[PDB]
Order: sequence, then C-alpha cells, then structure tokens
Amino acid sequence: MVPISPIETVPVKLKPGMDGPKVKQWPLTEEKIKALVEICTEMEKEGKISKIGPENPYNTPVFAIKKKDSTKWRKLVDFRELNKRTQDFWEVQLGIPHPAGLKKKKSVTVLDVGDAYFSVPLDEDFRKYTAFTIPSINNETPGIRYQYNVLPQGWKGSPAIFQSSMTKILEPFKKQNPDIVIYQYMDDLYVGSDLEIGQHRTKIEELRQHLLRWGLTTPDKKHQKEPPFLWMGYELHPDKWTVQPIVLPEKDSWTVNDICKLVGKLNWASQIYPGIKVRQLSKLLRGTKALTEVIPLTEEAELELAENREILKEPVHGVYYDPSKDLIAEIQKQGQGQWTYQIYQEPFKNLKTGKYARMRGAHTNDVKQLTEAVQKITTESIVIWGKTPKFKLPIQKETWETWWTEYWQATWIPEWEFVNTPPLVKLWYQLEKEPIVGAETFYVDGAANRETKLGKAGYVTNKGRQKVVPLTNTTNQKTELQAIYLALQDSGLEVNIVTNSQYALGIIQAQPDKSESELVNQIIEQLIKKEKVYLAWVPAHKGIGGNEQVDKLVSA
Amino acid sequence: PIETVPVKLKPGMDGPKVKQWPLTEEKIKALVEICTEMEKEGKISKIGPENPYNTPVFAIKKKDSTKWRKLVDFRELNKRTQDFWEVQLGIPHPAGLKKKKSVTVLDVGDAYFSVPLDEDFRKYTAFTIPSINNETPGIRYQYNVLPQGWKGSPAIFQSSMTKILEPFKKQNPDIVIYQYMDDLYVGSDLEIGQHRTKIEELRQHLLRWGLWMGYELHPDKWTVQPIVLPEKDSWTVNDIQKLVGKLNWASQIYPGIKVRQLSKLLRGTKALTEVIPLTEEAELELAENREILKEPVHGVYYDPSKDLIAEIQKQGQGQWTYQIYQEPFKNLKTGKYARMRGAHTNDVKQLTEAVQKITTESIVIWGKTPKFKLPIQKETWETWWTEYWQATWIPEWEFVNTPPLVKLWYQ
DNA sequence: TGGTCGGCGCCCGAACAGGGACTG
DNA sequence: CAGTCCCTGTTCGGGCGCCG
Ligand SMILES: Nc1ncnc2c1ncn2[C@H]1CC[C@@H](COP(=O)(O)OP(=O)(O)OP(=O)(O)O)O1
Ligand SMILES: OC[C@H]1O[C@@](CO)(O[C@H]2O[C@H](CO)[C@@H](O)[C@H](O)[C@H]2O)[C@@H](O)[C@@H]1O
Ligand SMILES: [Mg+2]
Ligand SMILES: [Mg+2]
Repeated sequence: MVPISPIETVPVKLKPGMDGPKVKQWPLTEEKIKALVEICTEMEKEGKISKIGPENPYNTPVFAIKKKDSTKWRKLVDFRELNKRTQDFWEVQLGIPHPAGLKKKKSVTVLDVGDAYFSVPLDEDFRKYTAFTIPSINNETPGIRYQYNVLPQGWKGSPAIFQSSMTKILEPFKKQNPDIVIYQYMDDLYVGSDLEIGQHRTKIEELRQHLLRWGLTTPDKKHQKEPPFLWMGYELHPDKWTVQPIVLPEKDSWTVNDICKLVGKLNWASQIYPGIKVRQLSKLLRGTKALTEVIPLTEEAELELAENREILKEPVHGVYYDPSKDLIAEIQKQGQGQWTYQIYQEPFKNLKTGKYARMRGAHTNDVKQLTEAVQKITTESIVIWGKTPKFKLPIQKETWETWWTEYWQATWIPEWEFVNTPPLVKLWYQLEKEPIVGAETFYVDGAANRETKLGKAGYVTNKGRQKVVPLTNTTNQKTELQAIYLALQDSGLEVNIVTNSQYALGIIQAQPDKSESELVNQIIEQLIKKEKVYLAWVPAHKGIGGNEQVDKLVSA
Repeated sequence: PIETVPVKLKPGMDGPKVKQWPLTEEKIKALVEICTEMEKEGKISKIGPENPYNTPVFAIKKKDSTKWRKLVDFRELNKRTQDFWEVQLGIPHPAGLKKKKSVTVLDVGDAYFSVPLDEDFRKYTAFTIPSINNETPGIRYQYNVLPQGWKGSPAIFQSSMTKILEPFKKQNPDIVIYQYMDDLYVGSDLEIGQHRTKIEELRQHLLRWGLWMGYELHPDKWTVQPIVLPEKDSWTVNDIQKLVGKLNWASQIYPGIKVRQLSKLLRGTKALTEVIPLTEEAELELAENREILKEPVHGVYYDPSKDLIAEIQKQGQGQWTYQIYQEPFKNLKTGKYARMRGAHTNDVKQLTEAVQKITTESIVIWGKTPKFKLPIQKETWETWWTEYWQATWIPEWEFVNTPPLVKLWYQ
C-alpha cells in the first residue's frame, strides 16, 4: 500500500490493439530544467508522482511554461502520441457561461481550486502509460522516470474527467443548499447567495470544508471576498459587469498574423461594445499565403479600424438578468451585410451586444439576412437565458408579410414589433403575379459553346423588336441571364419577359438585392427601375411561340 | 431478474456520437424532474465521460396533453441497430389497418421500462442534460431498461406484448392491432361509441399487466390530390404557355399526355395577354388529357425493400402539398393539407404539423416512416422544430430549395 | 528557445455533394 | 441513355480571440 486512495476514479482503456507511448524527450534548456526538477521532486512526497523501474517501457516528452501573471511554473506533458491511442471521451463542457446570464446576488464569492488536475486520481491500470524521463543540467546524469498517480496536464481525458469528478463532489452540497448558486467552470467556482454577507461567508467556508474532504484545496490567494470579482475574463460588480480591458496592437506596419489578433480581439469586444465592425479588416485576410506576410491597410479597413478604436475609447458595461422582466433584442442594419444587435430588459441598459455579418449565398437580400440574425440571436439567447427575446426589427410589418407569404420556403420570425429606426429593410422590387396588359412581351434566350466559350444572347418581341449580341468567354447560364438583362435594358417601365432558363428564373424570383455576380447586380439595378415586371417560364424545344424563334437566333 | 436479449450494432458501425442541442428553461426543468424520478426508479443511472457515445434529448407535449414527455432522438442509434429490428424481431404490417373506419393510437412506451436492457448495449443509450448558461457541465445518464423511442424496445418486448394482447384479440377477432415504436395502433370498423369502449377494454388489459390515450384517426376518410387542369371560358397566350409547361412536366408521370394540338395555338410571337380561341382539336386534346389525369399511373406498387421518400411544397395561403414515393415519378400517394395549426401566421409550425401527419399516414399504410425533403432552410428548421413537435418518433429529413417554375401539384 | 489539453466564438478556403443542361 | 461542365451550397479543418 505505497500510495493512498482519495476519490472515485474513472476507468480509462486504451484504443483496442494499441500500446503506450514511446518517444524521446526534448533537448530542454537548463534554465527551464531548474524550475521543472524542483517541482517534480515535490510531487513524489504528496503521492502525485511515482518512480518506475525500467520495467516501464514508455517515454513521452515534457516541457513547461510560466503561469501568466505569476512567478509559478506550469507542468505540461506533450501527450500528443498518447492522445492518439487513448479511448475517446464525451466532453461534458457544452459551452461558456456568460455574465449576462447571472442574476443579481447580494453576496458573491469566487474561489479557485489549487492543483486541480493534480488532486484527481488517474485510473490505476492506466497509470503506467504516463511514463516520462526527467532531464539534467548535463547529459551525464540520467534523470528519474516517473508515472502520474493523478490527472496530468496535456492529456486529452483530463478536462472531462476533472469536470465530471468536480460535479459529483459538488452535487451533495448543492442538494443541502438549494438556494446557493454555484457556477462550476473547470476549477473556478462562482458562489452567489442572497444571504447577508456574514452568513454567506459561513457557507463559503463550509463549502471549503466540503471540498477539503475530497482533497480539493482552495487557497486564500485566489479567494475573492471583495468586488469587483475577476471571473471568466469579466469584471463583476454588484449591479454591472464589463470585459477586462483589451489592448489593441498599435503597429504601423501590419502583417497577416497581426490582423488575426486584431480581428479576434474585436470579436471578443463586440459582446458588450455596440457597433464593432470587422468586415473590412477581414477583407485583408482572404486568399493570403504566409501568416508572416506583411499587408497594407486599405482606406476601408483603416477608416473602419479608426471608429472601432473610438468605440472602445468610452467604457461600457452590461447589467444582469431579471427573470421577472421581458427579454428584448433589437437589430440594426449596418450596411454591407453587417448587422448588430442589443439584448436588454430596461431600455438603454444592455445585457449584451453582438454582430451578425455572415454572407450566406451567392445571391441574397436584406430580409433573408435579417432572418438569419434573428435565428442566431434566438439560439444564443436560449443558451444564456433559456428563452427567446421579443424582437424589435427595422422592417415594416407589411414588408415581412409580403415576403414570407409569397416565398417558396417555410420561413418565420418569433414574436416581434416594428421599430422605425432607419435604414429600414425592404424589398426593392416585386414581380407581378399575372401578365401585364399592354406591355411589350420579350422572348429571351441565350446559348454558348462549351468548347469555344462563345455565345449569343438575344430577344424577340410581339411588336417586332429584335436583338442578338455576341459574347465571348461565357456559359449557357451566363447568356441566359444576359438575355434577360437585354430585355430589361431595352424595354419600357412595364415589361413581360418569357424565358426557358430555370437557373435565371430561380435567382430572380427570390428577389435578391445583392449578388456576388456583377451581371445579377445589373439585372437587379434594372428591376428596381421598372414599374411592373412579369417573368414567365416555358420549356425549351417544345415549339412554343417566341421561345422557338429566339432560340434559333442565339443557337446560330 | 428477467433475461436480457443481447443486442449488437450493424457490423462495422460504431455507436452514436451526436451533440446535445440547447434546450429552453421549461424543457430543462421538465427533463431534470423526469430524470430524477427515473433514476430513483432505477430506469436510468448516471455515467462518466469515459462513455464516448451521446444522443440528443429534449421534451415534448403531445396534442392537448399539457404534461411533459421525455423524448430521445435515437435516429442515429436506430440506423446503427437497423438490421436487428427489421431482420430478427420485426413486426408484420397489417394491410387491413388503413381500411378500418377508426384507428386509435396508444402510447405503450411505459411498458418498455419493465424489461431490462443488455448490459453491453446500455453504453449506447447515453444522453447528456444541459444547463442554462452552462452553470454546470452536462449531467450524463444511460438507460438500464428498454428506452422509449429506440427501435429495439418494441421488438424485444414483442414476445411480452402478444401474450398481453392475446386475450383481447380472441375476444374481438375483427379488430386490428399494429405496433410502431412506442405506439399501438388499434383499428376497428365499429361505430364510434363501441370503438372508444373497446379501447378502454384494451386499456384495463394493459393496466393489469402493470397510459390513457386519445388520438383518433380515420384512414378511410383519407383522400388523394389529383393533378388538375384549369377550366377557362377564354385562354390567353400566357394561360396556354402555363398549361403546356404543366402538361409537359406531367408527361413524365402519365406518358399518354400530348401537347401537339395545344402547342399549335402558340405558333407566332404573340403578346402574353392576347386571347386565343381553342380549336376543336385542342379542346379534345385537353379533354383526353383531363381524363388521363383521373387515371392511375401504370405499374406503381409499394416495394418493401425500398425507402419511402416524402416531398412537400408550400403553396401559400396555408396550403401544403405532398407526394410519397420510392422511385421518381412513381408516386404511391399524393395529398394536400389546408387550414392546419399555425395557418396564416407560422410556416414552421405548419410544416411541422404536415411532417407529423404524413409520417402517421405512412405508419398506417406501410409501417414505415419516410425520409422528408423539407422546403425550408436548415437553420430555420433546427431553430424551431422542437417547439412544435408533438410525436414520439422522429423521421429522417433533408433540406431542399426548389423554386417553383410551374404549379403542377396545386392549381 | 520553437513545443500540451478541452470548450466556445469569428472568418477563411478547400474539398465534397448534387441538380440541370448539354454533348456523344 | 453516361458523362461532362456550371453553379450552388455544405462541411470541415485551419488560424486567431476568449475561458480553465
Ligand atoms: N495552458 C494550459 N494547458 C493545459 N491545461 C491547462 C492550461 N491552463 C489551464 N489548464 C488546466 C489545468 C488545470 C486547470 C488550471 O487552472 P489553474 O490555472 O488555476 O491552475 P491550477 O492547477 O488550478 O493551480 P492553481 O492556479 O489553483 O494554483 O485548467
Ligand atoms: O437536422 C440535421 C441534424 O441532424 C443531426 C442532429 O440531431 O442528426 C439527426 O438528424 C439527421 C437527419 O435526419 C439524421 O441523419 C441523424 O441520424 C440524426 O441523428 C445532425 O448531426 C444533423 O446536422
Ligand atoms: Mg486552480
Ligand atoms: Mg435556348
């Protein structure tokens, strides 16, 4: 009985027919070796680590890095080869807690388990596979071989085992204290009660005793008796919260890696700072080779970055969640497929903010993008608060009614009201349901040669108007669009158009207001200027009317 | 202390690994209460992360129920167990169930909790319960008994089920009983009152073997939706062009359709609104066509090996059309639904109701659930569908975006 | 020095799916 | 009647941000 047993362990098999890691250690610099040897020798006295005779034929590299904002060192094991051969787990960490989720509490304590991984026993049979060899100041001294007796850092089963073990320990305390709120994230514990401050500290120490029984130690150094608490990168005050300050690089010359940090910082910032825009800054990253390559900022990404910094200038804060009051999400259109939103309960006191900028589809409109933002906000809300906010949307009720009733896809927005904050979202044009009496009828078609990439686009009309245009470096699809563009260019304010192109009719019937294709944009530009457009489809090669005549012209 | 039938996955197939999706506060509260009682009764027990399999869980309320029902999305597990339930213990399908004037559906899922489950199989029934705002990590469970919604539960319990049924069946030979997953379909030709009474008899019969259900179907009322051609006193060029396009598409289904005499009417290059008188040849060609569309397609018959496919079209004004088939253009049934719940206010609720109704008809007619081609965007459906779901099974679906060039199914 | 693990978010590009139209 | 080519949309893994 050389090593004692503490808390219930988790059986951990290897992947079938596979064996423990063997790989030689790193040429570690002696400066790092000083820190590692001191800490590692200490482990054996506790029982966290054990010596092994060469009967253990396993070697895995080892390294270390300083704990941020501390003198202490972190002991990591590059278990990349052991992970590959270790059984798969199911992660129990399903997301990140958000402060906007928190309800107001009279007394808040944040406490941190010490050596959290090293306090949880590894599986007894699995302990052998940990084996690694320590290094010395010279290559003369061999160094001892060690096997972990507890969860180690760098393995792939460590987080899930710790989180599940921690939850099992906490569950009896939370059953005895139903009215205490414990947010458990890894080893960080947030404890909140409406108990008066003296009574609350009684429960806090009583909880510390409960964790102590299983060998979990909460040092005073990481204890947080007094606000503002530091938790999950936020600063928690009694009635408000905010992100811990974010430093944005000042570089005069920007590389590729530079922009990534910038973008990723601004995404973190946009959860509370309203109106952050990353569109033009991200435009700089598309289709680039080297992470090291230097890139100059366009006057678009520069202007953007300028106002982005100025938004950060003023301090902003979020509030907490009041289950009694409604949740409200308001969305604004920011241009160039960019949308921002605010979730609040009392007007002008935001719980959180955010942006939806994703460009989805080659052809789209503002109504679809607004629907996407509503869905993204809805799921985000269900995670944080477990309910859907009421929506305030910059789209007239009749606009939305016209879109969803006529669209061929099922589409829906949950309970919402119109807010008259411009720019309003609208449909730029409407296709007629019936043919227009007294409007010229344009029969349009186009064809192209797969090999030469040459083609023709043209129309014929009931009044006798005709056109054929030669085109170079095109496709059948592109000439079918071109034919429609020609009819729109050459027609009056009301026009009937008959095509046999399912491709073109499908794009145009969805009422797009923006397109990646410049040709579609020009078609859109023309559709907006018309008073009435009726588009109709007929099957090709059926000997129909004008369609047969124009097909002969463009085929030539 | 009952023997546990061993179960295995289809060869070469690992267990389900499907992330749990976010749940509303009401559903999480319902699940926590349901799972606490199930753990106390030994039906489920908590498990660690060492189990690498997960299946999504959520809660529903059946029509008019008001009481939460736990529902596990076992579709991934069921496909992985697919050979076992159909090949080994599968239930024969009563061709007569669709003919009965009244069919009631009963939730017998609770019975499955009696039997225990193969210890080696329980690792695959794992499900995680999420927490609001991720206050806690996921609380994982696994099943110790036969789970509701798994396709092995009705098969393993079929031996037990028939013995319980057998006294009732002999007492009423005419009545037809079919079992699909958690459901018992009970079809009689009796008058309404006698039928409801006989269901109570089968309820007590289930009660003394260790559940009230009120969902009534009338498969004889069920009708189909023929392709229909407009009747017009006068026809414009646009009308004839629409008609020719519809008939040409229809000719992929009924090969006897002819458009020649109707095409003759659109020889020129004419304005769309110009009125065109019909010739006698076109009137007769249109007449012969309308007759053909009343007829059935030649050689369309159900094939038990092949999967059912369901397609749905949104026609507007609360109207939806569907086709069930196995081969393209060989439609086993075609229908229309109108004035469903959420009509004129909610497409997603209406589409959800439609999927449920279509699946129910397929269970009654063929004992299968179809794979749905849904006219909706993937993200729109996934956000909302669980909010409107009132059934204990879940069909397979995929998402399509077909803009409608011609209104073949509706008018 | 360069180097580990799990979770979530964004934006990217590449690889893959599949539906029509047209070519033999 | 296959086999392409267009064109579109999805998925998945990469980089970064953030949390232990
Ligand atoms: N860079 C990293 N790599 C691998 N695992 C990491 C990690 N950073 C954190 N973890 C894992 C390892 C365990 C946990 C780390 O949390 P603490 O920073 O608080 O270190 P703790 O062990 O608790 O010692 P204490 O500070 O209390 O004295 O998350
Ligand atoms: O809606 C698609 C979503 O399906 C998931 C998650 O539940 O899979 C379930 O639905 C699929 C489509 O019917 C089934 O094929 C699958 O077996 C079932 O688990 C997703 O992984 C998928 O993205
Ligand atoms: Mg700690
Ligand atoms: Mg043509």
